[PDB]
Amino acid sequence: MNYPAEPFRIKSVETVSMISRDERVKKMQEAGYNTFLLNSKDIYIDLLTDSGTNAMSDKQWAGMMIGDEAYAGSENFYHLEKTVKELFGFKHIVPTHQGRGAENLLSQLAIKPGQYVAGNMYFTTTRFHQEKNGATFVDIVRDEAHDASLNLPFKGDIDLNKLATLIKEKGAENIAYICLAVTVNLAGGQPVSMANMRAVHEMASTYGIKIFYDATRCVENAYFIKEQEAGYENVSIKDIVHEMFSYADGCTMSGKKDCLVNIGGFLCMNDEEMFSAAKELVVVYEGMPSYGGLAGRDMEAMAIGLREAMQYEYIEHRVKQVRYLGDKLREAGVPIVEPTGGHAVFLDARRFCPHLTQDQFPAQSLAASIYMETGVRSMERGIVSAGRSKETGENHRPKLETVRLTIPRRVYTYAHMDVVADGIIKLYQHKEDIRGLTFVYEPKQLRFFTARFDFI
Amino acid sequence: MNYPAEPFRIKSVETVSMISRDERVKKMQEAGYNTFLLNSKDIYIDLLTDSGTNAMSDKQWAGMMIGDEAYAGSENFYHLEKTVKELFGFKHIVPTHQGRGAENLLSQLAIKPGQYVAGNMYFTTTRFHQEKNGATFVDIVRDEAHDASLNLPFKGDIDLNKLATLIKEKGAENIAYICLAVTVNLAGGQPVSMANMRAVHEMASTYGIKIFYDATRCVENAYFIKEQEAGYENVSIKDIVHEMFSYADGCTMSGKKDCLVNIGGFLCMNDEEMFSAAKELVVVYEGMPSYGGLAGRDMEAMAIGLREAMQYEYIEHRVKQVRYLGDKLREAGVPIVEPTGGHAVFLDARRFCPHLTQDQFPAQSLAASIYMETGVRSMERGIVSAGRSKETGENHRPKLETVRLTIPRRVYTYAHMDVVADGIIKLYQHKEDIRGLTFVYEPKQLRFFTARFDFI
Amino acid sequence: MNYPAEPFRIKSVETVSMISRDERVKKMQEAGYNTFLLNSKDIYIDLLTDSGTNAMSDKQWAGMMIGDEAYAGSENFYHLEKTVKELFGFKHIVPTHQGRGAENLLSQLAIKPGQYVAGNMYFTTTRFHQEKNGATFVDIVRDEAHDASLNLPFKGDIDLNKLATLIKEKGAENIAYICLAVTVNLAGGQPVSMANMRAVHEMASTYGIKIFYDATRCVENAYFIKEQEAGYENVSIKDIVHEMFSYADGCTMSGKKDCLVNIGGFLCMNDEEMFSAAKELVVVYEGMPSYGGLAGRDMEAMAIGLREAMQYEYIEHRVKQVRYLGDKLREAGVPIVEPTGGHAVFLDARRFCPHLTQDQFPAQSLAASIYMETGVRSMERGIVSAGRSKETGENHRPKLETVRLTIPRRVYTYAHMDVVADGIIKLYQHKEDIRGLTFVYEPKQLRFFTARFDFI
Amino acid sequence: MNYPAEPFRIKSVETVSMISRDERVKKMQEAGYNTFLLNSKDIYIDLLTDSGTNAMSDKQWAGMMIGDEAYAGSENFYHLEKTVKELFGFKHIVPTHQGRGAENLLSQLAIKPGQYVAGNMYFTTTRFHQEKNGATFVDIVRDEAHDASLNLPFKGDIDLNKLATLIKEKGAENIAYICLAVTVNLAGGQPVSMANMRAVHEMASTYGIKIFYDATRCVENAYFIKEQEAGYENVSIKDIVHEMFSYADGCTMSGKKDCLVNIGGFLCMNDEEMFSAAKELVVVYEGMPSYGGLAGRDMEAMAIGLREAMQYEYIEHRVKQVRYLGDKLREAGVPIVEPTGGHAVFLDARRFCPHLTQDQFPAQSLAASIYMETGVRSMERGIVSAGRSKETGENHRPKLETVRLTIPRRVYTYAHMDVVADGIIKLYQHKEDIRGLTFVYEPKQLRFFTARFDFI
Ligand SMILES: *Cc1c(COP(=O)(O)O)cnc(C)c1O
Ligand SMILES: *Cc1c(COP(=O)(O)O)cnc(C)c1O
Ligand SMILES: *Cc1c(COP(=O)(O)O)cnc(C)c1O
Ligand SMILES: *Cc1c(COP(=O)(O)O)cnc(C)c1O
Repeated sequence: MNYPAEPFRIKSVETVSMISRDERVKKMQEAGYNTFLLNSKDIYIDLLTDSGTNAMSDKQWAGMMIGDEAYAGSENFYHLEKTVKELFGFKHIVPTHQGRGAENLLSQLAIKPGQYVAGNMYFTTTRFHQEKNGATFVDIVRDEAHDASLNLPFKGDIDLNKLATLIKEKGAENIAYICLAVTVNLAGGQPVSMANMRAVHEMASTYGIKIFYDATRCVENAYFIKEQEAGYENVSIKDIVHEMFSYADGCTMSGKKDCLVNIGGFLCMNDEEMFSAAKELVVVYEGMPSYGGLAGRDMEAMAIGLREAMQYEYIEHRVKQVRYLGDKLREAGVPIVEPTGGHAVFLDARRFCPHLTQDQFPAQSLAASIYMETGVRSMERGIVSAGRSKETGENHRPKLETVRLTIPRRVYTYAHMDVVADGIIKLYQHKEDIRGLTFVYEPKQLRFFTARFDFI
Repeated sequence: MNYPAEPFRIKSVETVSMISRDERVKKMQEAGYNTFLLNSKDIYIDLLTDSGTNAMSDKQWAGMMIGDEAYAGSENFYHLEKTVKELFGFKHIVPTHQGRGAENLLSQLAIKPGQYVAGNMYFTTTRFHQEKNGATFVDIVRDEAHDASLNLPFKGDIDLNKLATLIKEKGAENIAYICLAVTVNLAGGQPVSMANMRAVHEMASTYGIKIFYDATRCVENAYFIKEQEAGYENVSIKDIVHEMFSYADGCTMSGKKDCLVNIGGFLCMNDEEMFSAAKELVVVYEGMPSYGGLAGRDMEAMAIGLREAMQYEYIEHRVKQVRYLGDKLREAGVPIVEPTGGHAVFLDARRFCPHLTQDQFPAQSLAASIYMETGVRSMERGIVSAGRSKETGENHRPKLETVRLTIPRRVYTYAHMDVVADGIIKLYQHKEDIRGLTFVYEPKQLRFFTARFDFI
Repeated sequence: MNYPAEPFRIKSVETVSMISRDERVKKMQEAGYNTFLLNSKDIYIDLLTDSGTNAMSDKQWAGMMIGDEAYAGSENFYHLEKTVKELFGFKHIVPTHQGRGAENLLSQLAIKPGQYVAGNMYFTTTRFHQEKNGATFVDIVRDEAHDASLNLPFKGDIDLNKLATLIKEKGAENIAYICLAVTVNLAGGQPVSMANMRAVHEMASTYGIKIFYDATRCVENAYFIKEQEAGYENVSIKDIVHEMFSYADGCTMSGKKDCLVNIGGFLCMNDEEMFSAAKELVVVYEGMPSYGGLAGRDMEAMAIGLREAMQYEYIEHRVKQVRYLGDKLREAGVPIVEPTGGHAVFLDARRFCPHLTQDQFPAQSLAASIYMETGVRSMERGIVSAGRSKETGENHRPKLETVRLTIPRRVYTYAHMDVVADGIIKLYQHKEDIRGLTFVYEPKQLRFFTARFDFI
Repeated sequence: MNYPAEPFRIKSVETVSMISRDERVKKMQEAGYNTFLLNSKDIYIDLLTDSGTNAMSDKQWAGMMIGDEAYAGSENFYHLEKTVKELFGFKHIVPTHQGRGAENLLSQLAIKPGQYVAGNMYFTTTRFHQEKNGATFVDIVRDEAHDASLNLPFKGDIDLNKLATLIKEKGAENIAYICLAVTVNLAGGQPVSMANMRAVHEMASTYGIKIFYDATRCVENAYFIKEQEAGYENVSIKDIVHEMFSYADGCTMSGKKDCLVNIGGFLCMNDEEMFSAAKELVVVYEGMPSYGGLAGRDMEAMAIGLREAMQYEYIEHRVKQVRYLGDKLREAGVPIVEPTGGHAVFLDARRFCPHLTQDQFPAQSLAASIYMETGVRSMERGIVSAGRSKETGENHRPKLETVRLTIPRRVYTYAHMDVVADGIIKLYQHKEDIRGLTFVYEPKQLRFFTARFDFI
């Protein structure tokens, strides 16, 4: 019922051009009705992603001025190494320019062809490197996680029965590692309980199976645990995060998310053998282990942001601001995925546009409409992005045809949230007016990135 | 009824420490219950002033990086000179480190001992330099302006009958110049209509009297003209600002206000004789005419800021965010000054605390309570600031005993406004609880700046 | 005989702590006499590498303030794409966090198992990706390039007879592409003449072979052409660079070198098929094609830096400052690699320490001595870095046992060069005093990065 | 004989346009042969002044990012106050936008009409405020200080006999205060010995007279004391500065000089009465005592800069880089003022152009020639700047007809010094070629700032 005011003041702003609706319609047109083809400069509120779109603090910007760009022995690296070792509790750290860079490394080092990798759902880049290195992905998340309507807490929890069964039918020796993600993106940014992580660790530990977290949004997960897990009411975010990682053997992290930066990531591990091997591999892909594809100034900004992310008031507002958007939409009966995750709100384009068939790209059309009416860009996560089968050469028909409204950290206000909520509510009240779309140009690769459409 | 969402995104934020109510009470104690003694770091929302507390843009910060610190011929100066000439339309410009710097200059140049200076109300620093140079200030603002309850538009307007009479009982030749201020600070930030400026210029131009504006908040004034003056509904802010100045002979500007900067100001004029004399005088007070006590980077930032302030959406949201605070307070029956100005909301401490006599400093105590309860700093504008008579050595009893809630530009959100509004409304419901204050230490000079008190 | 003064002024400085010789000796001891283990903060002059250690301009820092961090459609991306298209002349560009990131991409896209890749010498990362993807590297550089004493111009040139013979003995169809590097690192930073680039292109065009440049230091190369190639005396650096690339099908670029930045790189190509395939591949390794693992601000700084690098006076001073260090050392009879390249000076550790056998690591010891005596860090490029055979498990005995003095761009002065030169000349006069080293700890991987030694 | 290398690295550079000699000649022409009219952008090396043209450090730029712009209680002010109290040892400090601002204040507070002000020579701004406030300036520096050819150390010392006599012929009660400047500008930047500061204090103390230091270049002074005063060889710069100020009652400081900043200054004092009165006066001229016309970020940069100036290596290089220029010039027989000061070199235009009469403006023409030949800008300090009498309406004929070459801190290299020294040596060897100048346009005020000339 209550939403907190920003636990910070605005130090500097990014000016935006408020173009008319007539202009937005023309721009949408030229973009082929594909929000991905829109120019950043032509967008008022950009909710395409929460990756690298964060606003830094004055302290981080101060850190950006004292970048020690030395190839080795940089003071910024020591700062990052010390901070991560202190907060995550891992023994070694290898910086990487992004989260995927770390995933490429881990997968090349922890997977042997024909092995299995079990995890609670997946993410495109992380799953790619897994399979790329000869492994078979096995989803062991609870089934309720797949129910977009089920309003249940900790939908990202792993189903221990599915895990135990896997171990039984394939053998511990055949499971490279368990990839536990926090939060679970695919499900809408759903958290994992501390009880589950503890339980999975107990089982895996019994069979000597490795556990690597995809901690890109571990602080948001930390907040849900503090908010909804019994006994964690009075535990600090910092302490919750420390315990979370005490059940993992390492992790891949995208600083571009919860580390409050615009670039940066890293790989963590306790194993010395794996650390030494990782050091040799990072050289050819990211750079020396002393900087890993990151400028010294960026390692400083990331070490600072990680620390800023631990402030309760900051994360509470971050998550509640997303909750605010979901709440407003739910109050008007707009079809969204439940419950609201920590970083975004997903709209059910299917239920939103019942007059359209998935083959008429409702999610893509909804997104286009959202921009023309409010100037906010959202990302289509439906049939268009799902792509079309290689063999049958036909469109994949994903279970969910959604439009994702992803919120960057510390960039928008509740007033901005009202602009997108009011705009979508108005669209919903006249949803029959939303037209279907058709391909006028469909590239072969990355079709969602450059395909152009036209109304049916 | 409707308030616009911020026409910008947050680029960087200023971290703030949220200290408990207990700590705030302790800090206020140590500060002698005087908000002017509180440490900036101990304040959540600082509404002490709108001067130099503005948030700059990414474009301004980029300019901050290309400062041409040359003692002469700096590129930044040319940028500023070109901008001001374009936007204000004046012939010459002399930069100064602050608005007062410009006033000191114009006063030493346009005033002759015994001459008179008429204007709509006054400001401390400006009137000082006026008198300091042997001149008598004559307030020619409409009487209604003095009525804090009269909800009347353009209260800052000049009484043309009060003027004509002045010219009559004293002689044009005895009036140095007319000091028209936009907006009028003393009344609460009230605007002056274009019709008034034009009429004043018509009369003065007749008797050859000089007109110099105090344009510190000329852009807020322009917004009121576009919003409430008939015929300007469709005129651009830029076009309104240009005409405003077409009725003046020069001006003194405080970039710290409407120029969206943290430091800076300038003096403009068309007279070449005055310009040449100004050049000679600036040398000994601010610095060369080519920089006047401002770093190159700051002249660049100010040139950029002035341009940014011309954006309608920006100024509209600026003024409306202040209106929002006023509306919320009025809705709860809190006594405030009417109508709401463009840069601040003034609380009527007299009506707020009817259980306290002015000699118990209601405004001062109201300000201390507001901080201890919400963490927001406000400024007292009553008996404590009015000081005490030199002769009678007794406290001056100002007509209005108010607490000023001044809003910096682009720094806070409506959520922030709700924090100060809900806290003052709650205080009002239990106003009888507010205690009177007493001097435990009263400096002789700048008492309001360092005086310390204690509860009665 | 003449060296030009810096074609720029200092805008900001990086403070350094000048520790004593006693302190430096203690520091060196603690670092196991390995310069790779020294803290950047304990170094006065760091000549470890010219990679990402460059000093940016005020215009570049201004650009760092206007980063459009949008996931797609960023204004900075357009700035970089337009700039590179204009200066390099390639049709398409794909940004990468670094040069290796672009190499990984090109190798995966242009090599098929069993094919051959011919080039003028090689670089560690680039060769790794070549072989990693199933190709056999063939060195076709002129034989003189291997004679470190031969003072001959354009030692980086490709031997057209070696290339023609390759095409003859293996079949044009079996040659993935020709990898022409400018300048040639391994030889000491030696240039490639325009005549050679044109001839190579003529032959390759005949057989339909692909040509991709490893342009990390193409601007330094351009200067040498302007300085020593007949007919280019009056051609602009900008025009020479455009012609160079007119003979290639694409290129991999490390912005960390000649683009005057601390991070960044990119992949260029004219072929649309390859461009489409590269776009799909960059996603999983670097990021969207619209940012490729680089923050928007960095794409802006790299675009600006590339344009700054085209100024003749800047590149002339850059190369000549390196020539200055080499001239001073040569004048004193200190053994170095000839002629001096464009980014570094290589000391011949073998001839420097004739009292030591390569097995006693002369280059590693010379490097430790240079730091203890002057406070400047250099990199060992000899037996330690060469490593030990995997099979025989024995140290590789590289032909050249050197110490590299790599000069960052726009970071040091001639006075700093005098410091390293005078210290090295002094050490040379008592070279017999340099002690041999022995491993006290030899890691299995990246041994030159963390190995620790002790005097013999 | 030996000159130290820069004790810092270049973090960022200010690019410059290297226009040809033909262009420079064209530019000088349009500037009316007056260097004060040249655009900063058309200059290579700007030696107009060392005021506010300094290069800040990466640490200072970091401080610029955390500017606490609160009107009162700013953290940056506490940082500055604490730093000055600690380094200078004074009780109170009142910041001002510039040093003049501090002079204006002190003059108004400590001078009573008719009183006398004695000091070692004078400076324009400071002397003005002295006389403007009804006081007579009495020069009590040693007579040797006026001998531009006398290579005598500590020419800035006060002749104690001249002082004692003053106190005798006028009475201590009639002497406002003693203004001791460190260093002494008018003489060329000459230092005052610690023994003299101690002596003067001992005498003034006896008669209860006041001593205020014009410490704008107190760190350069401190270096000379450490270098040439017996017994201070082993005292830290920090400790020398502390003792220096222990003999004063306060001081006016221009951070634009030795504080390594581009703007800012302050007034120091131990007297509470003066402090309180100073607080009331600053409000109307600079701003609140809590910022005094300075942005929060600038107080931070000044606090950090002051500390950086205390590094022996930095100040030694600073003074020795200027010495280097004087040494090169003297070695070629070029007529300069002796000895070389700590911040500038003065050329003797009279002896430089013996073929010209002061009436033909040799200094002004020399300055013009220096620019057309090298691209460096210098300041005319002869007849043109001396102006012409108000009564007789004729040109004043200053004792010294010089061209001042003032060096900013941390902006140029020795190579830049060679460019100016080599160009001036070449002009000297053909001095007879320097032509006389004649006014083509002479303003009445600030004639040196905008007068235009032409060759006779
Ligand atoms: C964003 C993300 C990653 C890593 O991608 P980044 O761009 O590389 O750093 C990994 N997992 C999840 C669940 C993510 O959301
Ligand atoms: C703030 C203000 C000024 C100028 O003061 P600043 O600090 O000097 O620049 C002048 N007039 C009014 C009405 C003001 O509100
Ligand atoms: C530096 C370099 C590269 C690319 O490496 P970076 O770190 O990745 O960008 C490629 N080739 C040569 C010859 C280089 O010197
Ligand atoms: C520079 C200087 C001052 C002060 O002038 P600034 O511009 O105001 O701060 C005072 N005295 C001397 C001797 C100076 O050199």
